[PDB]
Amino acid sequence: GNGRFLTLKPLPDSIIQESLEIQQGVNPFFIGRSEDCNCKIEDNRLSRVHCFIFKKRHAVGKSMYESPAQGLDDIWYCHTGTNVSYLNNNRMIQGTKFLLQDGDEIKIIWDKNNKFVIGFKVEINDTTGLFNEGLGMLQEQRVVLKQTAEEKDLVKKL
Amino acid sequence: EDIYYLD
Repeated sequence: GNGRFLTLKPLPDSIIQESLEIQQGVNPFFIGRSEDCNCKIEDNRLSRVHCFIFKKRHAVGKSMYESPAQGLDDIWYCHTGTNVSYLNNNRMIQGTKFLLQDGDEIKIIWDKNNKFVIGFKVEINDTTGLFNEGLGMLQEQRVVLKQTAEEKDLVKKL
Repeated sequence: EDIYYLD
């Protein structure tokens, strides 16, 4: 497991039923109808750079003792699609970032009328020196944040 | 085609 850290597995319940794994070294992982997206999702509704999972160095609030957390890396899910995505219970519009916890099932597209639903389960097998792995530590904070020029630049690579 | 919309 010197190449895979995170595992995004499209479930059978979704039009997709494959397993994609982000490499501890691949950051950010791009998702969208365009295979250019490190992750592959073919949904007529999905866009080229539908969304991407980006990794960042988790910063701690100092420590005048011996406590965990420290400074390591965290994986953020960055939605770039107009069709919006659903993560557990948090909405993310094209241009948002989100914390990805170990075993996080994210839905990129859900249509009731079409009965077609897409969702991937994030499973981290390897922890490339991750403060935890991505599920955070103490008081889970699952709130959607906005992206900046840094994020927009990442999608400008493919 | 950024004219999509979901319920």
